[PDB]
Amino acid sequence: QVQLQQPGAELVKPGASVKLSCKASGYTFTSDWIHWVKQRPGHGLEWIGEIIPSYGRANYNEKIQKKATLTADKSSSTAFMQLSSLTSEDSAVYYCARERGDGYFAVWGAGTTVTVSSAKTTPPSVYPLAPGSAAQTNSMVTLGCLVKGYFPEPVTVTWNSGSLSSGVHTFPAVLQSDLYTLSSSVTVPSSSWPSETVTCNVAHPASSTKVDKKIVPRD
Amino acid sequence: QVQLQQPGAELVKPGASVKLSCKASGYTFTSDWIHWVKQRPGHGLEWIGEIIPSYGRANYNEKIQKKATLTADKSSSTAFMQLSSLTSEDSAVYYCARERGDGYFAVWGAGTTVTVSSAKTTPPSVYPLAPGSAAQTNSMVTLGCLVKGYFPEPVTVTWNSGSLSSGVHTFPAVLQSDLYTLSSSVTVPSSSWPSETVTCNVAHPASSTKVDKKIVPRD
Amino acid sequence: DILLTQSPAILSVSPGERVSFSCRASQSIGTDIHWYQQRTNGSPRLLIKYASESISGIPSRFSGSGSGTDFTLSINSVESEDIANYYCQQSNRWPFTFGSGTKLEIKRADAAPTVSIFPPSSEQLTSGGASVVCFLNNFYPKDINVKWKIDGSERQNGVLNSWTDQDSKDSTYSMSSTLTLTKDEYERHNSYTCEATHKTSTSPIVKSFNRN
Amino acid sequence: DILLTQSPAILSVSPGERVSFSCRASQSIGTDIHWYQQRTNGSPRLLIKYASESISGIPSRFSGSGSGTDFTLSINSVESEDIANYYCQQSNRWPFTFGSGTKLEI
Amino acid sequence: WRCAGAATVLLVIVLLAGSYLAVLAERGAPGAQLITYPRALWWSVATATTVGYGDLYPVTLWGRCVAVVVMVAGITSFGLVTAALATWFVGQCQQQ
Amino acid sequence: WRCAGAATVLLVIVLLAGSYLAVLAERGAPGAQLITYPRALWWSVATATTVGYGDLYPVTLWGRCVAVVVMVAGITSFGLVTAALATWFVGQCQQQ
Ligand SMILES: CCCCCCCCCCCCCC(=O)O[C@@H](CO)COC(=O)CCCCCCCC
Ligand SMILES: CCCCCCCCCCCCCC(=O)O[C@@H](CO)COC(=O)CCCCCCCC
Ligand SMILES: CCCCCCCCCO
Ligand SMILES: CCCCCCCCCO
Repeated sequence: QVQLQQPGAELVKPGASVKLSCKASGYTFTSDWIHWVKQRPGHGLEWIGEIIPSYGRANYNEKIQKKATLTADKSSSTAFMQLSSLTSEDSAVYYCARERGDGYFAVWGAGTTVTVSSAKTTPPSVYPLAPGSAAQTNSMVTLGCLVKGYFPEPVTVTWNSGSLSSGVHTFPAVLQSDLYTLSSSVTVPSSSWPSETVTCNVAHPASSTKVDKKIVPRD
Repeated sequence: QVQLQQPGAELVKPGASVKLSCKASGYTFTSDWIHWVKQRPGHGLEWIGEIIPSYGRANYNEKIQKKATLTADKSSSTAFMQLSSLTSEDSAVYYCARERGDGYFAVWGAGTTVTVSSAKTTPPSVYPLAPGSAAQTNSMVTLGCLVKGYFPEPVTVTWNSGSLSSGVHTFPAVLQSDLYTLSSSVTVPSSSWPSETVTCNVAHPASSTKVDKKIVPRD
Repeated sequence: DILLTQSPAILSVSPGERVSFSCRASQSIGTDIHWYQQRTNGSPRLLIKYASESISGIPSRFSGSGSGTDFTLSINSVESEDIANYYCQQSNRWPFTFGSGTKLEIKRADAAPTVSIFPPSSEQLTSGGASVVCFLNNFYPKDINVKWKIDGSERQNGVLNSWTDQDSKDSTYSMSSTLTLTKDEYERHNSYTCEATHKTSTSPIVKSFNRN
Repeated sequence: DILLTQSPAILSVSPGERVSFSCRASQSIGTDIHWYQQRTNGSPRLLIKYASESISGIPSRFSGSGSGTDFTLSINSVESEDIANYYCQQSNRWPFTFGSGTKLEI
Repeated sequence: WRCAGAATVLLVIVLLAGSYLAVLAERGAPGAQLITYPRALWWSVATATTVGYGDLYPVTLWGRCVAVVVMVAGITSFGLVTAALATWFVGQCQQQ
Repeated sequence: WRCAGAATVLLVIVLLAGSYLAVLAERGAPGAQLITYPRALWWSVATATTVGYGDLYPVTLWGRCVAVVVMVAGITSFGLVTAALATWFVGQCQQQ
C-alpha cells in the first residue's frame, strides 16, 4: 500500500499561507525522519527541511529563505508543512519522504502541486475524440479525449481505470488566459473497438472532481 | 550607553609616537579580549593585535611590521595601544573591539583617526550658507554650512544637535595647502524656516573645538 | 555544505550499450551517496544506497561505484524504461544535499509519426467552442513541424502545440496540435487538414476531414 | 594564516531583490565565520555570527549559510539602508583574519 | 554475576540513548557528521570505552553535553563490565 | 558521599582553569585551533576522560604543559568520580 499520502494540489493566493499534509503508513519507528523536498517545473530536487515525529524537532535548509514550518501529529501519523506568505517563486511540487535515520529516502509521497495565483479554481470540460466518418482503419485505431479550461494544475488521465496503460500518451498542458488545456491519446487494436468499451477517466484534485467519458463512434 | 570609548583624533609628527586609549564600559568578564583593527582610507579592515586585560598577555599580527605595544589597566577598564616611530603609512582609523573569547567582535569603538604629518593643528572656520535674495522657494528649502581651513581630519557636523537627520548631506573633505575644507547641506520644509531655528554644530576633536552657527536669512 | 556536481547534464546513448552517470562531491564523503531515478511526472525512486548497495525491486542492470569524491551510477544495457532523470544525494554531513541531475536520452531507429485528425465533438459544439485536434504519435527523431490548412490555405492563428518528453516505453516522441475556433468560424469552412513534416519522408504525412 | 576571498568586490542590485555575498576561505574553517556591515564613516557592526546565527537588533532580512570553505551572506529584498561595505571574519585558527570586503550598490 | 549483568544493561541503554540523542542534537549544525544512528552508535561505543578514535565526534553544545553523559555513565558502566570480567578471569587462574 | 562531591568540584575547577589557560597559551601560535573558551572546555573534558578525539589539541609548549596538568589532576579526579559512581551502583545490586 502507498506509504506516504499527500493531497494532489493546493491553490493559494499571493501573500497567503497553506498547510500541506503527509499521511504515513506502514512500519513506523522512533528513528524515522520525515523530509520535505521542493521541485519547480523543469528543475531539480531542493531539500527544504526535516522533522523527527517521535520528538518534534525540525531543521531547515539554511541556504534558502525560511518559508516553511514543520510539525507532526503522532496520533494520526501525519506530518505537516506550513508554507506562509507565498509568492510565484513558491509554485512547485512538494514531496515528503521518509528516512529511517540512516541517510537515504527509501520512500516518497506522490507530491502536492502548489500553485500561487489569484485566478480561480475551474473544473475541466472533457470531450471525446473519435475518428471521423472518412478515416480509414488500420490494424490499430487511435482515440483520445480533450481536457479543456481547468485551473490549476494538475489533472490525471487514465484509460479504462488504468487497465489500458500501453499505447497511451498524455500531453503536457498549455496555459491560456488563466486556463490550461491538454489532450490524451490511446491506441487499441481496431478489432476491439467499439465492441470493447474504451473510457477516459479525468481527475482534477484542486476542484475535487472526477469525470468519465466513453468514446463511441460518431453517429 | 557606548561600550567602548576612543578619542576622535591624534596628530603625530613623522618619527614620533602616540598612545591610543579604549575605555570599556558595560559588562566585563575575565574571558574578555580587546582587539585593535586598522583601516586606511578606502581600504579594508586589518587586524593589529589583541590583549586579555585580566592577565595582560598580548599577541600581534605577524604578517605586518610590529609598530604597536598593547597594555591594559584593570582599575580604569582602559586598554592602550602604543604606536611608535610613525610614518605616513600609519595614517589610518584605529578601532578597538571587544570579543568575549568566543571569536567574534560583538562591539566596536568609534575609532581614532591618526594622521602622521608635520603640519600644525588648525581649528575650522564655519560659515553659514543661506539662499540668495533672488532664489525662488519650492516646498522645501536647502541650507548649509561651510567648514574651511582645518587640520587634521576629522570634523563632525550635525544639525540642531542631531534632531535633524533626514535631508542631510556632509561631503568628504578636500585637502588644500595642508588644510581641509568641506560643506554640509540640510533640506527642511520651506514652511518651517526661518520660523523654526536651524543650526549646524561642527566639532573638531583634534583641536578640542566645538562651534555652533545658526542659519538666518540674508538681511 | 556539500556540493554535488552531475556532469554531463544529458547522456545520449544507443539501446543496449553501457552508460555511466558521474557525481562528484566538493569534499570527501566516504561512501554516503544514494541514487534516485525520477521518470516524467513521477516521484523519485531509490536505486542504489551507500554508493554500491542494491535495493530490492531494482533491476540487476543497475550498479554503483566510487568512494571519496567521485561516484558512478552504471546501467548495463539501457532500455526505454530507463529514460528518466537521475539524481545523487549525500548523507555524510548536515544538511543532506542533492546533485543537479542528469537526463538519460536514447538514440533509437528513425520512425515516422502516426497522424490522426479529430473533428470537434458534439458536446463541445453545443456550447460555442470548436477544437480540431491532431495527434502525431511515436516518431523519432524529435524534430517535427505541423501545419494546419483550412480550405487549402495555411492557418496559423488559434494553433496550440504540445510535445511529450521521450517515451519510456519505446524511446519515441509524440506531439499534439489543437486548433481552437468559434463554432461559427468552424461552420464557415469545409476542409480541415493537419500536415506533418518529418525527416522520415520528403513528402508530408497529411490527414484531412470535410465538415460537410 | 587563513585567507578569506570576497568576490565580487562590488555587488550591484535592483531594490527589493535578493542579494548574496560570497566569502571563501583558503582552507576549511567549519562554521567559524562572522559578518560585519560598515556604512560610510561608521564602525563595523556584527550581522551574523558562526555563519548562520542571527544577532539581536539585526533585521530578519539578513541571513547566512555555508560551512567548510564556502560562505554566503544573504539579504532578502535590499533597501537603501543596506548600502554599505560587508566583511567576513574567521575565528577558526590564530590569528583572526578579515576578508577584503564587498560593496553593495543599488 | 547478577551485578555484572545489570551493568551491561545500563551500558547498552547509555549507548542507545546516547546514539539517539546525539543525532537529535547534531542535525541542524552545518558540517556535522554525527547525524545517522548506526555510526552514532559506533561513536558512543568509542567514547564509553575511552578509545576515542575521533573519526566521529559532536560539534554542537547539546551534542557535547550528550557526550559528557555518555562519558560519565558509559565509562563507569563499561568499567564495571570490565572489572567483572577481570574478576572472573582471576578465578580460573586460581582453579588452574 | 561527601568525598565524591569534593572530587566533582575539583574536576570542574580543572576543566575551567584548563580551558582558560589553554586559550591563553595557544593564542599567538599561527594555526592553533584551541583558541576560544567553549571549545577549549570541550577539549579539557575529552582529555580528563582520556577519550581524546583529537578534533582539538594544543600545539604550543605552554599549551601542552596545561594539557599535562589537565591529564594529571583531571584524569585522577574523573577517576574518583567514576569510582564513586561504580560503588553506588554496586550497592543497589546488593539491595536488588
Ligand atoms: C534508536 C536507534 C539507535 C541505534 C540504532 C543503531 C542501528 C545499528 C544497525 C546498523 C545497520 C548497518 C549500517 C550501514 O549500513 O552502514 C555501515 C557502513 O557504512 C556502518 O555500520 C555501522 O555504523 C556499525 C553499527 C554500530 C557498531 C556496533 C556497535 C555495537 C555495540
Ligand atoms: C573562563 C571561561 C572558561 C569556560 C567557558 C565555557 C563557555 C561554555 C558556553 C558555550 C556557549 C556555546 C558556544 C557556541 O556557540 O559554539 C558551539 C557550536 O560551534 C560549540 O559549543 C561548545 O563548544 C560546547 C561547550 C563545552 C562542552 C560542555 C562540556 C561541559 C563539562
Ligand atoms: C538541539 C536539541 C537538544 C537535544 C538534547 C537532548 C537532551 C540532552 C541531554 O544531555
Ligand atoms: C604563553 C602564555 C603561558 C600561559 C601559561 C599559564 C600557566 C601554565 C601552567 O601550566
